Parts: sequence; C-alpha cells; structure tokens
Amino acid sequence: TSEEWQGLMQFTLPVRLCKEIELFHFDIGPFENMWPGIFVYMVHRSCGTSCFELEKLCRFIMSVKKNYRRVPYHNWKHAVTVAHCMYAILQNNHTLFTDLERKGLLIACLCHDLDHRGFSNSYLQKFDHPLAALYSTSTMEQHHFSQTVSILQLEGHNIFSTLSSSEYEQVLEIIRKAIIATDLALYFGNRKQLEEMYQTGSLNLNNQSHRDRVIGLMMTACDLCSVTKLWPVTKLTANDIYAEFWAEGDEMKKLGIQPIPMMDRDKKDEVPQGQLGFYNAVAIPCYTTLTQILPPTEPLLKACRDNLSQWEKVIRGE
Amino acid sequence: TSEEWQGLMQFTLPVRLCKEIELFHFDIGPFENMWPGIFVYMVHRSCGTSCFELEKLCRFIMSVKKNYRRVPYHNWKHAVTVAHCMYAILQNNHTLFTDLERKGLLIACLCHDLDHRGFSNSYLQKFDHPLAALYSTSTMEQHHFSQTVSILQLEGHNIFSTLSSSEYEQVLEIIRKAIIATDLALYFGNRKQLEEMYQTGSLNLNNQSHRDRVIGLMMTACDLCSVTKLWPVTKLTANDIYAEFWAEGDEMKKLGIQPIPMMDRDKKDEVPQGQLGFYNAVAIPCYTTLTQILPPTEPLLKACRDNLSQWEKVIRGE
Amino acid sequence: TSEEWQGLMQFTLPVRLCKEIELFHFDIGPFENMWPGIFVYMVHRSCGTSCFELEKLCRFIMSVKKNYRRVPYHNWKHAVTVAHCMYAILQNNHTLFTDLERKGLLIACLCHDLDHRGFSNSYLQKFDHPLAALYSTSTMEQHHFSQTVSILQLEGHNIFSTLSSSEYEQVLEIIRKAIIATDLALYFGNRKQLEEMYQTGSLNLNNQSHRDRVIGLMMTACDLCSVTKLWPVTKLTANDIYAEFWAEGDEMKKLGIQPIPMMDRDKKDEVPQGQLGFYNAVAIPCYTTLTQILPPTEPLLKACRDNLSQWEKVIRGE
Ligand SMILES: OCC1CCN(c2ncccc2Oc2ccc(Nc3nc4ccccc4[nH]3)cc2)CC1
Ligand SMILES: OCC1CCN(c2ncccc2Oc2ccc(Nc3nc4ccccc4[nH]3)cc2)CC1
Ligand SMILES: OCC1CCN(c2ncccc2Oc2ccc(Nc3nc4ccccc4[nH]3)cc2)CC1
Ligand SMILES: [Zn+2]
Ligand SMILES: [Zn+2]
Ligand SMILES: [Zn+2]
Ligand SMILES: [Zn+2]
Ligand SMILES: [Zn+2]
Ligand SMILES: [Zn+2]
Repeated sequence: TSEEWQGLMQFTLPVRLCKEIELFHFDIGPFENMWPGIFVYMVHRSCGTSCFELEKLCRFIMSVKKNYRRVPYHNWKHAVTVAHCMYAILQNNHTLFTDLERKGLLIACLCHDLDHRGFSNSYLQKFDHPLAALYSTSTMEQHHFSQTVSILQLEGHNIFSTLSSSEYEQVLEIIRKAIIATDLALYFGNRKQLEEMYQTGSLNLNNQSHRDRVIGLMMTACDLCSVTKLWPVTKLTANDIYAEFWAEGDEMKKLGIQPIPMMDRDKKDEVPQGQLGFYNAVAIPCYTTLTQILPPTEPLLKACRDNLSQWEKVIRGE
Repeated sequence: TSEEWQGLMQFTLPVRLCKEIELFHFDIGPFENMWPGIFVYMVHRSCGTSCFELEKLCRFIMSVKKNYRRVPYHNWKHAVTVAHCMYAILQNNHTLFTDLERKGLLIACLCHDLDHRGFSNSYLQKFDHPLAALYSTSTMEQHHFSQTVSILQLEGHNIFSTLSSSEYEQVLEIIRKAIIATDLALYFGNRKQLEEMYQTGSLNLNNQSHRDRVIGLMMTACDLCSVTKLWPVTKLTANDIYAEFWAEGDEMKKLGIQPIPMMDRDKKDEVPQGQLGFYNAVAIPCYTTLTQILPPTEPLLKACRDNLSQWEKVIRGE
Repeated sequence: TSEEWQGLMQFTLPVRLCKEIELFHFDIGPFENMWPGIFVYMVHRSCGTSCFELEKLCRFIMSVKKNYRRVPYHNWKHAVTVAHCMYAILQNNHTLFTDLERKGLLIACLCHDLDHRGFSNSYLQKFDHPLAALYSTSTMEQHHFSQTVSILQLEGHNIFSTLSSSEYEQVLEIIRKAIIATDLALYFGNRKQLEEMYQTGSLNLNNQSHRDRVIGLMMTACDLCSVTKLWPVTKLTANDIYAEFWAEGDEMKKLGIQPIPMMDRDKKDEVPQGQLGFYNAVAIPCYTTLTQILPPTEPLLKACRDNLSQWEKVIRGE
C-alpha cells in the first residue's frame, strides 16, 4: 500500500542541517527551495512518517507558500522560521503533547501569517479596510485562519482527511486558537494570567483552558523567535521588520495621521532604545514565563538576554 | 435580463472611502486589490450602472492592470490615481460632458501610460528604440494608445460593444486625443492657446477643436495630480518619480551622454529647487488656467499652491 | 522548404545597434525584450542564418531566460553581455574557429550562469548545500552545465538536432569545458600555463589541449567583460556585483563565520582599493595574456587599463 511504502521512506537533510536544526537558534538559510524539505523533515521527526500523506502535505505546503506575499518580514521565510521554533519546543517537551497537538501546532505556525500585507490591525482599522468590517478584533489573525481553512478546502489539500470528524474538529480548534494567539495585543493579558497561575500553583496542563493559554504563550514565543537567534541574524532581521513598519508609517502620514515613533522612519535614531524597551516590556517577560512553565525552553531566554545586551552595546555607541 | 439585474445592483465602498473619494486630494491607498473596485465605483457614479457590462469591464480592467509594468512611478497605481482625478473633475462639472465623454475619459486615464518602461521619449530616441522609428513624435503616448486598442480587440474585452459604430468611433477618438495630450511637450503650446482664447472670450466649449484643447488640459491636470495631494503624499511620490528619472540618467551615462540635472542622481541636492522651478513653470500655470476655464477645479490649484509653499520651506532648510 | 525560407530572411537591428554591436564596449541596454533579438542577430552574423532553426532557437532562448534568477548581477543581462563579448572575439578572429566552435561558444556564454543563486561555491560548501555534495569542485559551474543539458533535452529545444551524433558530442564537450572554465578558481592555473607556452612558443592552436586552454581564457575574458566597458557602465555594474557579495557576507555572518572583506558591507570604504587589487591581480593579466594570444582582442585590454586608471582616481579622492 501507499502508507506502507511511506513507512519504508527516510527523509534526510544535509549533515550540517541535520545537526543544527535541533538547536533553538537554527537559521533556515537563504535557499527558499530547501524550506519545504526542512518543514517535511520536522513533521516527520516530531509527528512521524505516517502522520500525513506525503503527496497531500507537499501540495498543501506549496499552496501555503503561494499565499504568503512578497513583503519584507511577514513572508514565507517567517512562516517556516516560526514553525521551526515550535518544532524545537515540541522536541524538547516531547512527553507533554498529543498526536493531534504536534500535527496542529506545526501547521498552525506555518499558516499563522497567511496573506499578510505588511500592515498592522491598527492600520487596517484606520484605512477602513473591508477586513476590519468583518473582524472587529484580531483582524489579520482571523483572516490568517480563514485563509488556512480555504487552503484545506482545496481538492487534494486536506492533510487531515485520515482523521475522524471528532479529531478533525479538535485539530482545527487547536489551529484556530494558536493563530489567534499570535495577535500580540492578546499576549499581555495571557502572560499575566499564566504568571499568576504559575506562582499560586493552580496552573494545570490537564485543564484545557490552562493548556490553551500555555499554547498561546508558545505561539508568542515562536512568533518572536527572531530575537532568540544569534546576533547577526537578530540584527539583520530587524532591518526587515522596520522596512514594513516604516512603510506603514508612510501610509499613516498619507491618511493625515501622525504615526507612533515605532512606525516613523524619521525616528530611525531611536531604534536601539525602541528595541531595548521591547525586550524589557515584551520579549524577556515572554521567554521568562515560558521557561518557568517549560524549563527545556531555557535556551530561548538565554539567547534573548544576549541580544538585549547587544542592543545595550549599540546604545552606548560601543 | 442581464442588464436588468445590473440595474438592481448597487456597488459600495467602505464608509471612509465613500466619503473621501469625492475629495480632489483623495489617495487610493496601498491595497492594490481594492483599486479595481474603486475604478468600477467611479464609473458607476460618473457614468451610470448601465454604461458598461460589469463582466466585460472587470475583464478589461484586469488586462489593463497586467499591461502596466513594475516600475517605480509609471505603474498601475499612477493609472488609477490619474483616473480618480478625472472622476473628481467630471463630478464637479457634471453638467458639461456627454455620456461618451465620461465613458471615454475615465478609460483614457486608466490606459494613458500602458506598457510604460520608466523611460522618456527622449531616451527612446537616443537609444534608437524600435518605437522611436515607428512614432517620430509623442513616442510613448502613441504606444499607450496602440496598447489600449489591442486590449479592446481581445475576446470579451470590448467594453464599447453596446455602442453604435458611429459612437464607437467617437469614443476612440476621444481616448486617442486624451492620451496623446499627456505628452507634456504638447502641454506648453496647448495651455498658451487656451489662455489666449480665454482672455479674448473666443474660447467656446461648443467648438470641437476648443473642447479638445480643454480636455487636453484636463488630461495634463490629472496626469500631474500627485502635486495636488496633501504634503506627505506629494513628497513621498516625488521619491518614486526620481527613482525612474535617475535610472534613465544612469542609462544616458551608459550611452556616453551627460544627462540633464533632472535625470542625474549626482545632483540630488538640487531636487527642492528643481521642484520649485517645475511648480512655477508647469504645475501652477496648468491648474491656474484649468481653474479659469473650470472654476470647480479650484481645489487642485489651492493644493498645488500649498505644495509649492512646502518646497520653499525645504529650500530654506526649515 | 523551411530552411530555404530562412535563407531569404534578413534579421536587422536599429541603426545605432547595428553599428555599435561590433564594438567590444557595447552595452546591451535596459530593454530586456530586445536582448533575445540581439542574441539571434549575433548568431546570424557569426555563425550564419542556417546554423539554427529559428523557431527552435527562439524557444531555447526563452527557456534559458526563464532559468536565470532575479538576482542583482548573475542574471539574464549578464548572460547576454558575456555572449556579446564572445561574439566580438569571434568576429575579430573569424579565421580561427570552426562552425561547431562558433555555435558552441555563443550558446555556452548564454548558458554559463544558468540558475545562479547569487552565492559563491565557497558559501554553498559552508552552508552544506546539496549541490556541494554532488559536485565537490566547480560546484555552481557543473550545475550550470547540467541546467544547459536539461534545457536541451526539452521537447522542441534541441537546437543541435541537425548535427550528426559525432558533431553533437563535440559541441556539448566544447560547451561543457567552456562553462567549467568560468570557475575563476581555475583561471589562475590556466593563464599561468598559457603564458609559459606562449613565451616558449610551444603554444599551438592545432593542439586540442592548448586550444581548450585558450577557449578557457576567452571565457574568463568574456565573463569579466564588465571591466572592459566605458567607465559609467563599469562603475554602475560594480554596484550590482557588490549587492550580491554583501548579501553573501550577511549569510556568512548568519552561519557564525566572519566573511572576507570582499563580502563584508561594513568594509564599503575599501571597495576602490579592492577593485584596484582585482584589476592588478586578475583582470589586467587576463586581458594581457589574451591580447598576446589573440592580438585583435586588444581593445579589451585598453578599456580595462582605462578603468584601472579610473579606480586609481577614486582612491586619490579625485
Ligand atoms: O530582531 C528582529 C525581530 C525584532 C522584533 N520583531 C517584532 N515582532 C513583532 C512585533 C514587532 C517587532 O519588532 C519591533 C518591536 C518593537 C519596536 N519598537 C520600537 N519602538 C520604537 C520607537 C522609536 C523608534 C523605533 C522603535 N521601535 C519595533 C519593532 C520581529 C523581528
Ligand atoms: O510630487 C510627485 C510628483 C512630482 C511631479 N511629477 C512629474 N510628472 C511628470 C513629469 C515630471 C515630474 O516630476 C518632475 C518634474 C520636474 C523635475 N525637475 C527637476 N529639475 C531638476 C534639476 C536638478 C535636480 C532635480 C531636478 N528636478 C523633476 C521631476 C509626478 C510626481
Ligand atoms: O565593474 C563591474 C565588474 C567588477 C568585477 N566583477 C567580478 N567578477 C567576478 C568576480 C568578482 C567580481 O567583482 C569583484 C572583484 C574583486 C573584488 N574584490 C574586493 N576586495 C575587497 C576588499 C574590501 C572591500 C571590497 C573589496 N572588493 C570585489 C568584487 C564583475 C562586475
Ligand atoms: Zn501575525
Ligand atoms: Zn508572525
Ligand atoms: Zn505618460
Ligand atoms: Zn502619466
Ligand atoms: Zn559563473
Ligand atoms: Zn558569469
């Protein structure tokens, strides 16, 4: 049978990639046509060779790719990068997650920014974009999930067709919650709740609502993982995100609205302090809380701390 | 019938767009996939819901889009922007124009820079491009019109198929003259003639040759309308046009010809004075004459004057 | 017959192009859709109107184009530029080369960088790219040749189908050797051998191994021909190559490897001295040796010398 022949197959990467893909700070490289293979490899190792039908998975992956846009940061490379961080979390906490969760979370990460235009929820609201009329909150994130379902609905694209309806409904809910959780506006309340539950000892991974919250934080951690890379990667990637943000600031000015310094290219000089503030207020607390809940995710926090030190070095003119 | 069902249809934009599209200084925004709908809306309001068969118009619009190139300024965004300025002129002088003219002029504006390479007529002549051998004068503009006719000749693309042959010939002549008029070399003589006829009182919109001249000036006014936007739009758009011009200057240098300061990136510092000179010699006289002939086009002149003041502020180092 | 109708055909370029295409320092221009015609013209003049079936050649050319990538330097424009330099060498040494060699070398030049990613052999090795596992030496160059053969194997793409098998095997060997010779690592040993054989008088174009070496040097000369253009062309093209090199340097830093100053954008200021060193160590000796072997290639050396002077002028701050 087809599933039998698939069980005999072994998917391998080049030697350096096989070794370094296990590291949290792995960078996927500039060879775009290797990314699909990298994702398949990760799915194989974290889920199993029989989790997805290979032909369907490849078809799905290429369609997801086609539905990411040629924008500076929120692109296909970001999608695979976020997926890899999830892989590393899964592999280092392999005891904790079900079959459905491993399937669902890697797919959720790959799909989490589908059809991103390089503009924030705030801008879409102020422009009065049709998406903002349909989705009052988490505008882009609800769209990302809608795009995911649409791709799954294409002929030969349902990678979950081997699942029972019950399991299918569960995995789609996992994916939905995970993608919505990438709305950074929702992160602040989520992390606060998680910190409180952790300190009191009420936090319980057997409780579905608590489990959803931890998955949420994992999604934030993966989404921001560019700050957990080695310095050259982190610093160069910052150029990409600011390219998007400054373009949005330009568009804000065209609406006759003064953008916040973050989106304003005239405030270029304040970038190092802006990043410092972001690490202090968002990135460090995220990875700190994550490391408390899932201790094997410690390398993410260490690398984030190292990058904070690098930004401090930039500020001092050193 | 199909035309009956179309009469029942109402095309609407988002609230902010419905309001602000009526303003001369409206900016069409960064969401490319909304531009076709914006054009259809404008056609509906200025011409009527029964002017074009919707299916044919949409097919036409997408083919026009496909025949604009990925250049910094003379692109699809410019085409829709010029079309919008015409819409605003038409709507504020709604009493003056025939059914054919409203149809023709919006289409002419949409098509007026079709297949632009980002190079001037001068460069094509000096390179010895095949187009310069075919069209001795108004080289690119004659090509733009040729492209328009070719698109109209495609199966299911004749948006004027409901017209009599007589009316079809008239609308094509309207379009031809309008597109040729966008050759800025022809603007100077046209505006001079118009000014003289206006001051003596010989100018008569019932005279076809006079009417052609006024339409010509309207085309210049729409073509240059980026100078009639709010300052942030006008200033940022200047970056796009200079990207094209400097690339042409580079190509001139490659032919062993010293380009004029306008096309020379080494003369970056002279941009503010260059713009001032352009507003004084071209833009202000254009909108001044247009406002004299068509008083409701006054906001274009006011906004142009405001931008002149902004360039003066740049020059002073303020 | 078809070949009879082809014999009656005359392919012509615009007047300026017909004249200036014969000059070594000709630049192919910014009009991409003219490059195929320029190549066909060159094939017609250097080989003959009956060398290739026109329909097949056009199909081949467009497929080659499609297999070059949108990178700053190693692109479709580079391919045609290298092909033109070969044309000029062939036309000025028209007595020396066989029918097969003229066919083969123009095609080899057009195909010599097929599917280039904008990264060096060194980077592919350090990344551990699958291509480096397949080709231990001349990694990209072996791939370029593999791509060439694959394109030739496509239905209706075998431009050599009129050749006997013996002649087909010969032309493919000519192409293979020529493309491999564009590996600059191999140039140093080749030029040294050629210089020694020239000075002793052992160099003999009737000896196949010697002939292969001279063709090799011709390939290096064509590959580097951007340094033999007029100053504005040479200087602007330098921007393109450094865009690629600096991107590679970025990627090196992402691997945790300090790149050499050549690939490091932080060493921007050292570009003029870097170019001077390159002209001294590589470019001048290449064209010097080539001019010794083939005296009519003298203009390449003169133009290279002129550009060396220009870089010296940059260094002095003049
Ligand atoms: O190192 C690359 C990563 C940096 C953080 N990344 C972000 N992810 C999600 C949202 C925003 C991200 O980047 C930021 C975060 C904070 C800022 N804050 C900020 N405030 C500023 C004030 C003045 C000037 C610049 C400023 N940047 C800017 C960009 C992803 C890529
Ligand atoms: O604000 C954006 C609009 C500016 C005017 N636009 C033009 N439209 C048609 C032709 C030329 C346009 O832009 C100009 C106009 C005049 C100049 N003149 C000029 N002379 C210069 C001398 C030295 C240095 C720069 C110079 N620019 C440059 C660009 C469209 C976009
Ligand atoms: O003028 C345009 C041509 C310049 C030479 N070109 C090259 N072709 C093949 C390989 C490398 C080419 O460009 C070079 C050659 C040498 C260098 N060397 C160099 N060393 C440097 C040290 C510090 C800073 C910059 C440096 N560049 C850089 C680029 C093609 C385009
Ligand atoms: Zn997102
Ligand atoms: Zn994201
Ligand atoms: Zn034009
Ligand atoms: Zn225009
Ligand atoms: Zn090469
Ligand atoms: Zn090359």
